[PDB]
Amino acid sequence: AGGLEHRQLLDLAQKHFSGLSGTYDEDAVPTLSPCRFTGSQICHREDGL
Amino acid sequence: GRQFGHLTRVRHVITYSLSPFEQRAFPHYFSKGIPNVLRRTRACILRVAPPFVAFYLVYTWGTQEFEKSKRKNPA
Repeated sequence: AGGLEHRQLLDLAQKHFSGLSGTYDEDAVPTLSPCRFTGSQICHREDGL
Repeated sequence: GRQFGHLTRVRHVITYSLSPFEQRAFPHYFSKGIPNVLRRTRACILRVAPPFVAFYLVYTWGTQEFEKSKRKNPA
């Protein structure tokens, strides 16, 4: 973001990022599992504060 | 009357609690509860029981004796 043409950013991308692995592993693609929310409570009692 | 925030001093103690809609109200009621009743009974039976056993024997003897004394004996 700033004073720059989108063209030059794409050129620099193909110039300095083409050397990057775009081929994932056979079955090692990470997938985010949903995270269980839990109604709960945590109380760190510290009266010195 | 005392109030919360003025009771006592506590430091470095963490408490983890779970919501009541997230857990069972009767978790392992018989699978865990019956063993605990037997543990507590054993721990206190010798303090509570012998007095009332002593009462039961004095109760029955006094009633038996009172019954026999009211029956007459040949002269």
